[PDB]
Amino acid sequence: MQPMLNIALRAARSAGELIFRSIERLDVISVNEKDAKDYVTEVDRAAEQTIVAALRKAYPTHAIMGEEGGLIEGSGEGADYLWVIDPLDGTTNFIHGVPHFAVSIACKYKGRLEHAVVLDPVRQEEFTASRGRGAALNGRRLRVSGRKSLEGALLGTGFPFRDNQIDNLDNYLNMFRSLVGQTAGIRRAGAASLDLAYVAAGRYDAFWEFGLSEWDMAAGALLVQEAGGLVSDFTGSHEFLEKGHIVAGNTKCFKALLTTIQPHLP
Amino acid sequence: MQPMLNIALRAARSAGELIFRSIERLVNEKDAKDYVTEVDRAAEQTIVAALRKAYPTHAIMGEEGGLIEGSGEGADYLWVIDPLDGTTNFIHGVPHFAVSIACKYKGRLEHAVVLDPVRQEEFTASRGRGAALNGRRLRVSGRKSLEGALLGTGFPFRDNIDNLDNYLNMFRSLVGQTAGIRRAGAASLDLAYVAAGRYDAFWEFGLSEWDMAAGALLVQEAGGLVSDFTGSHEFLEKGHIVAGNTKCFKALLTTIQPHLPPSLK
Ligand SMILES: O=C(O)c1cc(O)c(O)c(O)c1
Repeated sequence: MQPMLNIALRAARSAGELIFRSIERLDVISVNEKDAKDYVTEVDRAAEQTIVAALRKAYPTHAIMGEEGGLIEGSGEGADYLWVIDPLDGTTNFIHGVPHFAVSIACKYKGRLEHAVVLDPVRQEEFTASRGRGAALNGRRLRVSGRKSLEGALLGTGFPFRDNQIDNLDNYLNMFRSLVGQTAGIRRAGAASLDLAYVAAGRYDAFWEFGLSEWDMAAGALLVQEAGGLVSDFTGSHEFLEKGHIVAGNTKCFKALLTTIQPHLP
Repeated sequence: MQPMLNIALRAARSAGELIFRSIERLVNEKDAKDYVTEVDRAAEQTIVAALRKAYPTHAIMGEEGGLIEGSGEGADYLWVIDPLDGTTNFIHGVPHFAVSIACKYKGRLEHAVVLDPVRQEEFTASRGRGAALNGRRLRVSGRKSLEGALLGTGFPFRDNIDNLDNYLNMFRSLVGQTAGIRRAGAASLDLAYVAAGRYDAFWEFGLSEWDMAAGALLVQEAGGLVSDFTGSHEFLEKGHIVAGNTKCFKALLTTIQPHLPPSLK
C-alpha cells in the first residue's frame, strides 16, 4: 500500500512465477547430482535479475545486496536505501522439488528495516510488512500467537552448515535437547525466511537458528516485529543481521526460548 | 487407475475439503485437542461412509474408531485410515498435513492415497501399478549416495533421555554428508515425498500403522525400498521405518543400525 512496498511485492511475484515454472520443469525432467548446484545457481541468478531489474526501474539510485550479486552501492539520497535480497531461500528444498521455499526482499533505510516481502510462490502466500504499519498475509493482518509458555509450543529451527563444525553442532543439539520436553514439536522446514514468516503469522510460537545470512533474516524479522513479536540475537541484543544468530517469537515464547538457550552459550 | 483406488481417492478428497475448511477458521490451548478430535472424527466419518457405500463387507481400521472386522470375502480387505496426519501442524495452522488411506488385501498393501489438501497434492498407488502425484508417474530420486542427500525424519513422542539420545546420535552422524535433514511433521507426507523423489530417504520410529501404510506403498510403487530398522518387512507392526531410493535407503539403514539399542533390533 506504500509505493516502495508495492514495487517490492510485484518484483517478488515475478521472481516467484519464474521459480514456479522452473520447479515444474525440474519435477518432470530430473537433474542428477553434479548438475544440481549449477541448476540452483541458474534459477537463483535469473530470479535475482528479475527482482533487481524491477527494483532499479523504480529506484535506480538505491543500493542492492543480493545473495548472487553481492553489494552494490547507491548514490545521492538513494544511498540511504539498501535492498537485501534472497531471490530463492530454501535452495536445497527447491532443487529436490520440496514445495517449501520463498523469495525474500527487505528494504533498509539508513540501516533500519523499512519494508519486507516473503513470498511462497507454490502456496501463493505473500507476507508483507512496513515499519510501523503491521504485517499481512495476502492482505489479511498478521498477529503472533498468544501461547503463554513453551508448554505445547511448536518451534521452528535450522542448522545451515553441512560442514565440519563440531563445536557449533554439539551446542545446537544441547539447545535442541533442552527444548524437547516442554514443546509439542520442533520443525526443520529448510527456509529461514518462511520460518520467520510463520512466527509472524502465529504458525510457529518461536524460532531460533544460527549461521544465517542477512538476506535470510531481514524480511522475516520485520514481519515478526510488525506482527507484534520479538526478535534478537542469541545474546538478547539487536545485532542479529550482522551476527547471523536469531531468536524470534511471540512475547512469552521468545523470552522463554532465549532464557533456555543461555546455558549453552558462554 | 482401478475402481477401488478411485473410491479411496474420492473419500480422501471429501475428507481433505473438510480439513481445509476447518484450518481456514482457526481458539486457545485447552480447546485445541477437542477441536482436533472433532475434525479428526468428522474426516474419518466422511472417509468411512464413502468406503462402506462401495465395500460394506470390508474391514476398517481408523485412528479415531479402532478396528471393525469385515465379513465374507470382504474380510480379506482392511482399510487403514489416518483421517488427519500431522495434527500438531494442523492445530497450529502449519499447512503441512495429509489424509492417509491404505487398503490391504490378505495383509499386503494393495491401494494407497496420501492427500495434501492445502497444496492439492494427491499421491496415489496400487500394487504393481506404480505411483502418481496428481496423475503424473512418480519415481524415487536417482542420487547414488548420501553426498548432498535431503533426508526426512520425525519424533512422534517427546515424553522420552531414553529414545532422545539414540536419535540425536543418528542425526549427528548424518549431518556431514547430507545437504539437509528435514522435520516437516507428517510421516505420510514424508513417505510420499520419498516416493516423488523430494526426499532421498526417510527414517522414523514410534509410528502407528495408519501413518506408514499408504506412504510405504507409495515408495514401493515409485521404485524405492521400505523396511523396518532391522531390514525386515514388519514396519507396520513395529512402528519403525526406513524408506528411500535404493542406494540412499541402503546407506541410511547401514548408518542407523549401530546407533540403536538391541530394543529397536
Ligand atoms: O540439517 C538441517 O537441520 C538443516 C539443513 C539445511 O540445509 C537448512 O537450510 C536448515 O535450515 C536446516
